[PDB]
Amino acid sequence: MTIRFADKADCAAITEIYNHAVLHTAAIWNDRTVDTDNRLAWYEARQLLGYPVLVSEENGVVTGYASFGDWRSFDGFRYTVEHSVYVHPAHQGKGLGRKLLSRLIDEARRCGKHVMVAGIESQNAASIRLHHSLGFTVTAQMPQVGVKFGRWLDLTFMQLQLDEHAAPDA
Amino acid sequence: MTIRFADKADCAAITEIYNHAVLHTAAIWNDRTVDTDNRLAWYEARQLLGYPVLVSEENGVVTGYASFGDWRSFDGFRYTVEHSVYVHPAHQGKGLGRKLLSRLIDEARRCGKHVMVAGIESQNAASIRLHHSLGFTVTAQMPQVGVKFGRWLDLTFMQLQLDEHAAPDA
Repeated sequence: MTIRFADKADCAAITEIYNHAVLHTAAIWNDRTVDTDNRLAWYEARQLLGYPVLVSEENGVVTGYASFGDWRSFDGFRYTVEHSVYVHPAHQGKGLGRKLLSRLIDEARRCGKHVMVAGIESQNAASIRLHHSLGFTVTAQMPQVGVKFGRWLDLTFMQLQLDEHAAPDA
Repeated sequence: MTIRFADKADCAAITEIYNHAVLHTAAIWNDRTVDTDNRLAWYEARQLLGYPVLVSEENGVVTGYASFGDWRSFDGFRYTVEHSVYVHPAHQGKGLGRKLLSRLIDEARRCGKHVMVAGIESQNAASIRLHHSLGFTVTAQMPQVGVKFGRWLDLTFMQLQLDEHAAPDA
């Protein structure tokens, strides 16, 4: 297994993993599938922001991917990012999520980001454990803020502070 | 005092109040001022979404304004809105914030929204009290996620569930 930066050529595999998350999981709270061109667009936008898109690979097959984006739109949140880590359903129970997330955190420090936030369905105990093991702490428990598959969903935020330096000048 | 829906003609007054919040408060975590055309643009966009823009008025003067927008971008959050209520600095200690917020909540029910979220600087005890008095509860305490005026800022989320009905079908 290796983890590397994604290329344009990885976007078809990313699309499959994204669409799986969308249709068959509560790991992303979006409802419709996209095409490869859409994930290329998304990929380019991330590149434009200087944000990382990582893939895990095994025997030349993309087994997972990870990225982060801005957590919120306003200026004041510009050092807080929110991650997305998705593992292909043929490839979990192999610790790829944690390895992807660890690498992502490193990239977040290179971008000077101050906090990484994870948005986790509150009932996902496995994800909560994985995040605790990387030093994340639970800072939100928000009932019924989401909706999917005919039910209201509860959201947990967890976060990890990435440095103890001062904020930028006024 | 009255509260009414805003018009295009209220956008210059809204702009003043917005810019005050931006420059002189930690009530909004944005850093630069905008012009009236920008708030007209923002106003129209809200109208396009069917979302309310309210103003408080006294003797023909706009003393405050309130609106809500989508809390997060993803489909699954489409019944969760986040409010913004700003009172003109010549007009607080008059209970306008709470009155604006109460009216806003009513408008949120008319839009079928299921949860309203407030994002509050954690040290703003007065805002926390005002929200508790309308049935909001604290569901997030997130240190150093924001930045303004040379310091890291802590964010509190509070929320109010607006109905106890079922979610939309799958």
